[PDB]
Amino acid sequence: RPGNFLQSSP
Amino acid sequence: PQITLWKRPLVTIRIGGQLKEALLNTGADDTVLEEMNLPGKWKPKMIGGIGGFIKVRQYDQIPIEICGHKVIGTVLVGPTPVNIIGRNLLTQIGCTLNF
Amino acid sequence: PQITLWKRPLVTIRIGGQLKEALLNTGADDTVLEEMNLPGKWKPKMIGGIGGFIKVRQYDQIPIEICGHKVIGTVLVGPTPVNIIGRNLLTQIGCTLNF
Repeated sequence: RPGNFLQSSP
Repeated sequence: PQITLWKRPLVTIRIGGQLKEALLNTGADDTVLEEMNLPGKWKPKMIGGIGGFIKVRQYDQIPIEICGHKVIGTVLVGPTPVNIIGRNLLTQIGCTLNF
Repeated sequence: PQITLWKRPLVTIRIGGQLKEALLNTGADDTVLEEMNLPGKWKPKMIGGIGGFIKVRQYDQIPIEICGHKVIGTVLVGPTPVNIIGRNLLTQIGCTLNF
């Protein structure tokens, strides 16, 4: 179950 | 509204007049939606997360409503496990973190 | 404070006596810090997000000061791309989302 939705766009 | 963080801050969004649950995500630069057959021109993009990168389709100038608040901007579509509203749209709806 | 989201919400934290920069991340259940030493016992865990799963060390009941507010709770340590403060500690410092 994924839980850590850090997201970065280059 | 005010949203506490005891639970995942999930809200209803409207994209294409059709309704989804999405996570208000201050840790996301961009808005990423679960795979959907959205019409329109797109460009390929790779986005990074906790575990590595995934490939997504980048759609520009897409209208979207977040908990009643209208926005318009870039939406990424790809194999995310959750719909994510990122800072590009959180700013448009005047969302802040407060403590 | 009230923090807008036109830039990444990075704040200074102090943990195990040391100052670091970390991202306030409403899209994270847990707090995950870049590789570092922390005192005491840990247990191996895995966590996931965009791009998949990583292995971390779980430290319990760790004091951490976040932008001047005290928290004591679970801190994960591993190969995260950035230090992340997740909801487990955001709740302790009274953080809400507001729009």
